[PDB]
Amino acid sequence: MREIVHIQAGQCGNQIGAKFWEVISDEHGIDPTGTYHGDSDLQLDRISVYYNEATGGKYVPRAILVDLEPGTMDSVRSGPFGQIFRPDNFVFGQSGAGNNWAKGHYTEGAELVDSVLDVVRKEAESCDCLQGFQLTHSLGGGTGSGMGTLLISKIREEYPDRIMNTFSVVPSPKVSDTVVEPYNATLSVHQLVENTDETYCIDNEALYDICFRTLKLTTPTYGDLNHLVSATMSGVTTCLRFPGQLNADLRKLAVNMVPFPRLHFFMPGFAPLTSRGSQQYRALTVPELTQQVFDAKNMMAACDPRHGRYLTVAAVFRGRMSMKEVDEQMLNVQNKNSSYFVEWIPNNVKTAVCDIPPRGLKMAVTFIGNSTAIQELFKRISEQFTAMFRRKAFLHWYTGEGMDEMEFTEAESNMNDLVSEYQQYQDATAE
Amino acid sequence: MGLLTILKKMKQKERELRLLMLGLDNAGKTTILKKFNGEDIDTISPTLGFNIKTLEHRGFKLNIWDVGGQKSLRSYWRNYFESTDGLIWVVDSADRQRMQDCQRELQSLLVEERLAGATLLIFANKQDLPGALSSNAIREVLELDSIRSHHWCIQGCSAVTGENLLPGIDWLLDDISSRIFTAD
Amino acid sequence: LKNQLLTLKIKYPHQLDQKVLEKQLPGSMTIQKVKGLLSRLLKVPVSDLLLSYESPKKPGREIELENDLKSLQFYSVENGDCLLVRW
Amino acid sequence: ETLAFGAALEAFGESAETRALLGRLREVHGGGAEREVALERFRVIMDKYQEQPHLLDPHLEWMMNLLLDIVQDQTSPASLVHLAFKFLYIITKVRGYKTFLRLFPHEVADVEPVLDLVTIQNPKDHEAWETRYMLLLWLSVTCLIPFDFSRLDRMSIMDRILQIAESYLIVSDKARDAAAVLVSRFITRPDVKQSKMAEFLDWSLCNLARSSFQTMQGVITMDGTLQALAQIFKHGKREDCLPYAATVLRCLDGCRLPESNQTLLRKLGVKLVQRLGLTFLKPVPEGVERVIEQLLVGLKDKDTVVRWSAAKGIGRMAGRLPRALADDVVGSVLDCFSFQETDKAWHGGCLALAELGRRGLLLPSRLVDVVAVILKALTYDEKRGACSVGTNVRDAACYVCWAFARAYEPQELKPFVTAISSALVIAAVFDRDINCRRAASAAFQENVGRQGTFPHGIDILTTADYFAVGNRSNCFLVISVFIAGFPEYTQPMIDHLVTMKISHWDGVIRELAARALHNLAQQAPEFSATQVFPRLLSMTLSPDLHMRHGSILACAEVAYALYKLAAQENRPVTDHLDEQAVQGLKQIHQQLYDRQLYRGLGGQLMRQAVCVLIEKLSLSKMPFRGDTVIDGWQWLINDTLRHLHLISSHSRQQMKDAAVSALAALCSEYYMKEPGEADPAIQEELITQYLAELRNPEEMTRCGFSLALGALPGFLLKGRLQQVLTGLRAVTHTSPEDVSFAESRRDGLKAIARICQTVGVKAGAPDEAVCGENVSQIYCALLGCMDDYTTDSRGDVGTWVRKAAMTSLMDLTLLLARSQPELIEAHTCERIMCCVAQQASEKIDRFRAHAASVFLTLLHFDSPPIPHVPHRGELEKLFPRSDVASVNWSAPSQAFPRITQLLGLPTYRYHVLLGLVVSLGGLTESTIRHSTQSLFEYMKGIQSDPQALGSFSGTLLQIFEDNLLNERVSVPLLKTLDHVLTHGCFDIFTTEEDHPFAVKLLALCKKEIKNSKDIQKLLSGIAVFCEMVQFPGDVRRQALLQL
Ligand SMILES: Nc1nc2c(ncn2[C@@H]2O[C@H](COP(=O)(O)OP(=O)(O)OP(=O)(O)O)[C@@H](O)[C@H]2O)c(=O)[nH]1
Ligand SMILES: [Mg+2]
Repeated sequence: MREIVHIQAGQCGNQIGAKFWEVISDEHGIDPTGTYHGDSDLQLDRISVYYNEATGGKYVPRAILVDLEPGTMDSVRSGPFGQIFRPDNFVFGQSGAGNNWAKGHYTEGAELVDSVLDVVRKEAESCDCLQGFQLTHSLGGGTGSGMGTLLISKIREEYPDRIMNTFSVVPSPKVSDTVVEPYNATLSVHQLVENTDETYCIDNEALYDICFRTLKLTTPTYGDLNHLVSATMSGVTTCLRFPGQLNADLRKLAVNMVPFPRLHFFMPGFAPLTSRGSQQYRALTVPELTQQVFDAKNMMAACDPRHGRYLTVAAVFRGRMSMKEVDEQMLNVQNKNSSYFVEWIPNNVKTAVCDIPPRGLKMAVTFIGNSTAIQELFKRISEQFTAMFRRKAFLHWYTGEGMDEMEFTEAESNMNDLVSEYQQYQDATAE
Repeated sequence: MGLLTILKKMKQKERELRLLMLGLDNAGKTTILKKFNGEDIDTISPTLGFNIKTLEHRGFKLNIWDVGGQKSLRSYWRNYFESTDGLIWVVDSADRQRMQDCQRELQSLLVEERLAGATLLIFANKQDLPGALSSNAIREVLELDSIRSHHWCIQGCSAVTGENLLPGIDWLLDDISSRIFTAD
Repeated sequence: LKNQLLTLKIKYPHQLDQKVLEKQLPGSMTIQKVKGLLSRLLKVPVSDLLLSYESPKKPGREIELENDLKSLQFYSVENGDCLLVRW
Repeated sequence: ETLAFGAALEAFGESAETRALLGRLREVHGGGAEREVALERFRVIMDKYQEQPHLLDPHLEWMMNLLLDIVQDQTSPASLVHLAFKFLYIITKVRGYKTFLRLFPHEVADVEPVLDLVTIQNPKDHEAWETRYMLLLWLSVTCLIPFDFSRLDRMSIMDRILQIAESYLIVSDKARDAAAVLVSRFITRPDVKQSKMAEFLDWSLCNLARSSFQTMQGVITMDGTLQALAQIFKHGKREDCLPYAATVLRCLDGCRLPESNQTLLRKLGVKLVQRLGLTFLKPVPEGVERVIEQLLVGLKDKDTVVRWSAAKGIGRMAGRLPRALADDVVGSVLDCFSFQETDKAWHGGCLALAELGRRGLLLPSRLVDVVAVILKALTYDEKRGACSVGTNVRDAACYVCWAFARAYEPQELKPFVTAISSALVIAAVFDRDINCRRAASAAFQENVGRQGTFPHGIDILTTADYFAVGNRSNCFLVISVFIAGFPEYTQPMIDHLVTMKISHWDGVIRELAARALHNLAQQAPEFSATQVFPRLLSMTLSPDLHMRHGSILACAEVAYALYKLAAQENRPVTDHLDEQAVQGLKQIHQQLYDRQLYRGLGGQLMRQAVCVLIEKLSLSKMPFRGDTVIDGWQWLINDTLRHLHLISSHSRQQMKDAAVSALAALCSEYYMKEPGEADPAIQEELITQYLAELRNPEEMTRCGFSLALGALPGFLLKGRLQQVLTGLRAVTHTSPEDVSFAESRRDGLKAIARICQTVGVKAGAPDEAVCGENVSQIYCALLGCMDDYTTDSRGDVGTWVRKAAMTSLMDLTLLLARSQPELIEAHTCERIMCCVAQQASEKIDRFRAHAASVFLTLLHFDSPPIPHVPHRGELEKLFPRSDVASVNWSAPSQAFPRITQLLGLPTYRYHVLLGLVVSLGGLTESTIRHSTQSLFEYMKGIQSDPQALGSFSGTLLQIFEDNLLNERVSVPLLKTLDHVLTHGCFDIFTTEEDHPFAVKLLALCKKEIKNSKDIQKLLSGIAVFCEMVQFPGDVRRQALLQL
């Protein structure tokens, strides 16, 4: 049993984790009481990965809730599926952070890290064969930016033979009007480059542009984006909760999809994109769903993979379809002699077929790729980083707590080196 | 929770403060201490080095941090276990040469921030002597109109008819107690 | 090719004396091609050409067209929309 | 003109916006998105004053007066009531429920409405739990009023309240806390404690006796019962709980709380037994002992909250105990510092001692053991797994020292400070954790400030402050030396550093310790040389690898420091080090090779340590001239340079550089017979062994041997320079055998650069120095490497060779300027400048920045001025001496508008355009947009001029002709043509029919996309053929035919 411990940080992280658990519980067939009620044998063959067995056939969720503010803690606990969570995994503070990386990494963020480790150490002792960990947060505030990286490094040291995957959230000025946000985001990236195995960048600007153009929403709130985020997260973690022909776990996936330790930023995707309404248009076919999931319109990041080079691609289908049809499609589309040939779709794609369809949708495809287009986002962030470091505005807020000015220059140099390495690796052929 | 929460609870319960008092006139500080303790010589005269004393006044545990030097005072400004709540600077009125250094130190120490911060109390001793500047001249020289996030106040004093000093000390306590602690 | 055509109209807020003509451009047409067409069409420099679209399903909202490297299909431009030319 | 008050500003700044948002609530609940927007904005503003909620105290009355007025509306629907209750709950969470609710209406008549809304609450509704959470909290506020409940009279109001409390004390949401607050503030009433208190006690006993720890309901039930009992015992009199303080303990003893898995229940039981013990004593009796025993047992809990609760309980119980019992408890707490205990027990004991010292209930006779336990806790670090544990013990000891300093008087604490001062500064400047060091620094500052009379107290306080301790590297090199400058802080530092850091499980810590030893070694020569050196020589032969890794570092560093001290007095190193140290340092490599410790993954550390040891001993001029140790060192260096592919890539370059430095030091020190000569036999053998390995099929062997040969001194390259030059030139060249060996060729170049920099320029010496007889053979070899464009599965590896070739050319050019500048030709220099401009016109950010820095370096060199520079005046005018650092070449927006201006020069119009073609038709969106926006800024001045446009068209056309059948240049050029033809740049040529330029352009195209299968090439060809229809005549007909 390759168990995985899940950790939630920040308000955004807690909300995303709660929605993800809510989505996966209805798919696995778990009622709010805690027992099982599914009508299939494939829903319990891998239930020991994200859950634990207790007395009476209970399946406790394996997630930890940590924050410096209690408001989020109370909101979730009293939620629809909050009674199943373990009350001992609720570690919160009072003051918070106030959008400051220093207050969350060196001042108030270090007075709770030891308490957090207590829960982790104790939760990993009952696991028979631990595989890795997980963390969902955002790079905007101060709690999930400083305390998050701190706990990440803690796990890296105490447990250097395990796996570390994060689901960071890139902030955007179209949603938040914070000013120091960019700095905190960089300070988090400076540590995520070195202490992360796999990263799934979820750009808020791309989601806002999708909700303001495709879905046509007058005022896209937070839930309109959280729904798509939870749907994408449920689509990605399908190979880790249901078996298939592509037998792999987290270590094999990290080895096959990440060839270079410095290059590990992926771009997720999902099709079709539906809002929170309980409606449906028409059951899309396999080629239409493939073209929708491979198009730049359904990308979760504001980056066009057509201008980059694909490294490792892997798609996961969900529905009542057969592997023979998917193989025939992947073999017919990649033929230039056919009339349905396309160039904006790569060739090296690892296909996978799942039996259980998503909740509310009969057929849906999930896109996972490692395109070299994250350099655009890294340059957009570096633009804001340099347009505020020249005037030294709001820089005393970090130096008045204990931070050093050399950390910002080191982070900028690391970001520039990463951008240059991405630009150098974008041009690569093999003849 | 942790050590910081317990320290904050103890500070709110025992009503402990920390007033960083600076100055070099070695003449205007005696009366200030006399306001904190009925004594006149013991724990009243300023020291050349650095001494930490604790007095009780109006039910407030004032932790006076008397520093003699006026250079690189950022070491006393911040502390891993406790911060500074009040700042009292004593200068000379009939001295326009040593005022630029004090202004530069006050500008380098106090900085802008999001919320409120420590409270400043500028003292002007010896006003009856010829050559002393008024409140407007002191405000224009030190440039206190550009210093935000720190409420300042100029209090004059003299050996004769110095208009006392009770409101200048009462306003500091009223602004400090109404900031961290609650009225009711 | 006919099924991919977008029957959209052209309007000029600055010059209201011109008529609201309607063109049929392909769906995969880039923004740079439309900019070049308008440049010659109005003998106006293409450097200072502003592009926008308004759909009847969403009245009162104007979505601008800044990136020339993209296409009309990426901006959710459907059939029946209008193109605003600002210069 | 005396009392002047500074202008004041209101803390809260959303009063208006907030007032409008609270007033417009009647026109927001109708919509769904408006509700969410209002909720988000309302919360964000509240979160703004979260750190300091006390500033919103005056702004907490008008908001409540507008919210409760809407809640108390008899015509408002349930949706608006829930919306207002959510706002009230958010306000309570931001500020607090112990002060803000003191304003909630508490009048007899109000209690009835308060409970009525309560009986109508639906517990099975996750969308409105805030209403149920705030309703009980508001009902508690009302219970305070002093009025008989009967005055208002299942049937009675008190029975209904008790039933509601019992039903809400077993829920799972947040309401539980509110139910506990209600049952604590209502049961303890004068008219209620006579017929309900004991009744509830029996219910609580039944709940604690029937609930279990396996079920999910039982845990929550026990949690609620414990919270209710604790709150009742806290907010209750002493005479009431007295007749019932033993039954609760007897029932809790049978539940087995410490022998469970729940942490919250354990902490709640600890708090309950602490409050029971506090209530037992008068503000000794049966039961007090067991309570204290449970408190102690809990002091050694795994978690930290239980330890903190037990420490607080012990500190609160030590005050209400007699002298003998307090002394016994203090002794039992101090006895917890045993060797068989864990770090949790030590932390609990430290917290208990801190709680005891905070109240001043510690006898002066126990201070003797307090000092001992403090010294034991300040140095606590046990190895467990990969890292180590015990980082909290140091912080606990620092907090205890701080509390004891702020507790005892300066006279009562005089012998204590003089015994814990040396321990504090040491941890502050040498601890791995920053918090540990900062915590020690604050304690030392407080001790110096409170003691008054202290030596160098301000000297170190100012030098090391809360921020300085921030930089770790400096704490062991800069501040450490300044603190060690005093006689009372030199020997304890070196001893402690050697006994606890040189062997730390972290290699970085060991390197920092080795550097600190060398830095401090000078401040104490005699002691370090006579006492420390024997310990290092004894520890170099230890079975531990890290201890062996670190010790060897110290032996190398100290020896260098001792040599430096004796050289100032002009004495050999044999004065300080005796013959014993010389005999011990001669058998290190031999003993390491006899045990074969260089194998495995642990041999890399030994190979890195021995290399540094040889590098340090070679500069020390040790008397080992003519011994087997030199041959052994040479053999080991050769083996290290040969075996490089086995070592991981993470630590390969460092090992290679260390080996090269050690070889260069040894060849310069121990290989010299006469001043200016060398042993012919050893030199010839080394040359033969080094030139024969340049044909090895392994790339790592060549990469190592190139840097090994590129480090020989000047006298060792006399008469055999041409052979080494030819051997290095034969490697930089490429062949089918070695096409991807990019690294090897780059290493060969560098080596050439280092040799040219070390040897020098002498007149008439081709085989001895580098003059005009062999400068062209190096210039051509360096220029041929600029055309490297090898692409593999890893990416573009030609940049690694191009950067090396540019750096070598930069190091060579200025060399001629200082020595025989005449050697500088005009054509070669012009070609170098053109190549530099081409590499600067690329797309890579770092590569373009480096090329621009190289270009600005040779341009600003005017001592002496470099001759044969085309367009020097124009380049100086466009690139002034003041605009060097103000131009960020890493950003395309601050680089392209300055590079495009080079097209105006007839000399660089070819290479700059060839470089910009690749950037225009590249792949990055931002770079392409920047290049397109920068090209027009220069094209808009040569559009109307026919000659200037024709020259550019001819230049670009020639570029197209020179780069045929090359998809690396042809496709970017086609993309550039497609991006330019759509901008109408070439229109002054559309007036005439069949203009020369198009006739050639169209012809070149019909040859690039012939019998092709590339999709991008076909797309570019179609785009070009569609955009080239603007030329009338036969060109239009040919374009139509091609389409
Ligand atoms: N997609 C998404 N983004 C969110 C959500 N909640 C917050 N954010 C974004 O997260 C960033 C702010 O970070 P927070 O979640 O407030 O961080 P925090 O660490 O809890 O905050 P502090 O402790 O106050 O620093 C902004 O970019 C928000 O727009 C959410 O539910 N979904
Ligand atoms: Mg927050």
